[PDB]
Amino acid sequence: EVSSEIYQWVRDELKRAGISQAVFARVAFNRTQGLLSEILRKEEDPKTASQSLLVNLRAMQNFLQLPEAERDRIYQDERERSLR
DNA sequence: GCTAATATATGC
DNA sequence: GCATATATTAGC
Repeated sequence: EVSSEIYQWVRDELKRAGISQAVFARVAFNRTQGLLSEILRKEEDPKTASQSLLVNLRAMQNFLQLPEAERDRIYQDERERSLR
């Protein structure tokens, strides 16, 4: 259900949109920066990923399927709250 | 499994 | 140097 390229997709998205891990972790799968940093460092194959990790990856995958304009609008608003 | 704190790294 | 972002990891 989760693509083996999810990690590559997240990295490309962060660079594309120019956003922090904090913002993406919050809007994409409702978690914090450190958790995403670790998730990205380990790059655990979805095929052997734990239930909690799959939940997180699936949420990310789903978010990425949203229109680019909508993802960007979502990031812009979260960044404002984050700055606060 | 995670969040929150914090040592380091970044971009201006 | 200031304001943020990322890597680590102690404490729930």
